[PDB]
Amino acid sequence: PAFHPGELNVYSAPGDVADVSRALRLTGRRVMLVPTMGALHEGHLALVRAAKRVPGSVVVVSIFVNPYPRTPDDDLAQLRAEGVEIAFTPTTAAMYPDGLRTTVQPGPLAAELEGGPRPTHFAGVLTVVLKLLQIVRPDRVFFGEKDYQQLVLIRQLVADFNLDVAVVGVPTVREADGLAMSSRNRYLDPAQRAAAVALSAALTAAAHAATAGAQAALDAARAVLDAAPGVAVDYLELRDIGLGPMPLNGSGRLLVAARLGTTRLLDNIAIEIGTF
Amino acid sequence: MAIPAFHPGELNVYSAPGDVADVSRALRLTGRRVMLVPTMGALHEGHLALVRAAKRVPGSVVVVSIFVNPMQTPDDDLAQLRAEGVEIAFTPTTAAMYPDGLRTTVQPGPLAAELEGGPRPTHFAGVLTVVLKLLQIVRPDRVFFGEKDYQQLVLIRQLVADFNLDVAVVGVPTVREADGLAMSSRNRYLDPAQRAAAVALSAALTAAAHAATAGAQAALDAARAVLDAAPGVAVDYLELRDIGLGPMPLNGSGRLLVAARLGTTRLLDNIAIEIG
Ligand SMILES: COc1ccc2c(c1)cc(C(=O)NS(=O)(=O)c1ccc(C(F)(F)F)cc1)n2CC(=O)O
Ligand SMILES: COc1ccc2c(c1)cc(C(=O)NS(=O)(=O)c1ccc(C(F)(F)F)cc1)n2CC(=O)O
Ligand SMILES: COc1ccc2c(c1)cc(C(=O)NS(=O)(=O)c1ccc(C(F)(F)F)cc1)n2CC(=O)O
Repeated sequence: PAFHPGELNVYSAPGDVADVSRALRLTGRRVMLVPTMGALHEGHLALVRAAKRVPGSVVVVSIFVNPYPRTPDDDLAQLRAEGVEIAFTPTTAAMYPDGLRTTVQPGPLAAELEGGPRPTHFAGVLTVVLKLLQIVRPDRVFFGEKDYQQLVLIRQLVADFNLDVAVVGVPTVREADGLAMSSRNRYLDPAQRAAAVALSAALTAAAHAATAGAQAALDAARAVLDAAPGVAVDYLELRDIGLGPMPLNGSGRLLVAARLGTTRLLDNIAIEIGTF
Repeated sequence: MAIPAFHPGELNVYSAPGDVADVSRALRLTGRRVMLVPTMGALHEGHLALVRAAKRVPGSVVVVSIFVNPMQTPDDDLAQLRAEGVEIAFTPTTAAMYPDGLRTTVQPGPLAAELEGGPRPTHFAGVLTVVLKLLQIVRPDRVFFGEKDYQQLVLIRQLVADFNLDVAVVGVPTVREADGLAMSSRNRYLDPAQRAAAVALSAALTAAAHAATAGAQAALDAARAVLDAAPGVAVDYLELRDIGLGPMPLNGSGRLLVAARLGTTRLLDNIAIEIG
């Protein structure tokens, strides 16, 4: 396959990107992977920028939706402007020629929180991520921290399968009021958008409240969520940073998921208890 | 950062996954092609054939792993490897392989529920997980298995296809005793009557293969007849399938697989079949 350095090369076939990726690595370049479902926003640009600041790196951004917002004219233009040299955009047929066959079965974390009502959801995420990792074989792969449980499951996948890639979590880029960036924010009417600030407001309230201990942190977050119109909370949980089965100590992660109309929003934050 | 000690032309034993990973990387960067022979130790002639097939690749360095998977002849095994010119034995502990215990695993496609998956329903999940791990630690160019456990071999090829692994899977024809009995650690348990009756499995299969000019029913009936002539041979299945273990086509290449119990020992064998 042709590679044009300092231009955006778009590859469809896993074979093409795999050969280009390996050739590059051989000539000393480090391969950075940013896996996406497209519909790119500023948080993705932050993943790319962090990937680009890795010296001698070549950046690969993949755009692929398993089997939703699909806007690839926008997606590609942004990459060219950030100076990304590789977009990997495979077909479903190329990723899944045999359909669903060999799969990743996540540990029990995958049955908690987001996984509780969606029992195969993380199996599907870990299977596609493993496949992207094997196609591309990057040195480092980048994720936003907003989908924190998913990021922890990925660290599990990488440890548990001895995968030779460094996983980089990048702090969640926010709108000016604190709203975690998300593709799905577009689905909020003006009143829902106004109210949605409560998730991030609740979590920062909790993070400062936590000097007074874990119950006070939780109750602060809960009062903010309850003060907000049309916000229905699925969960609000405080956990170890690995998300269990450890009891929380002095440091943890506070996670929330809520529905505004039909739109589910997630957010999370670091929390120190007895602030520390 | 510093590569662990490796001495070309002799036997280098590592028990730490990170060490073998580092040696193997260092080796392929200097030209060598890395060949992986996974074993559970207690080496026999079947393993020495996997080994000889590996050594014959120009520029090969040979990694034999020795690992008994609880989820699935010592200084002696190592002596055998030395006498074969094997340069790397990988001998990890259970703790090294599973430092976080059992967590993320491989879930096999539906083939794992058939045939051997009938008696042992999660056996292949355990095999595919350890094989994925060994492949990721060693990162070989080629990996060598006997054709004796044929279903296991097909499932591994599904693993490799499905997860986009960049390794070649090499199946090496089954090594057999003088009378045709497929080498197996279990053979030494058979008393003389069982041992004499056991020849029926390979006898049935070769008869079928030669009968196949007369078609599929003729092949199967010949095999059955031969099995029916043996006392104490309790056949769990005798099945003709295509080379991928889906259903046998009209006419073309196939595989005939058999499994049976003699006293307390379970024996398997299989053979290439050509219809017509
Ligand atoms: C650095 O700041 C941010 C903030 C939010 C982010 C991101 C970065 C990245 C995402 C995100 O979800 N991207 S995405 O859905 O295309 C995505 C989804 C799933 C996976 C995974 F793990 F399966 F490969 C990767 C990217 N998201 C959240 C989102 O768009 O909902
Ligand atoms: C906890 O309650 C449930 C309900 C349904 C479940 C399960 C659990 C588990 C499965 C399941 O494992 N399905 S299956 O084909 O293994 C599977 C595995 C992986 C994927 C994925 F997401 F990778 F694509 C889909 C289905 N399934 C789907 C099934 O058994 O067909
Ligand atoms: C070239 O011909 C042969 C003939 C028989 C063989 C072999 C090769 C290899 C074996 C064998 O099982 N080796 S082993 O159990 O130590 C083994 C077990 C499991 C795996 C796997 F796939 F999990 F990686 C590999 C080797 N066996 C059968 C046995 O020893 O029971």
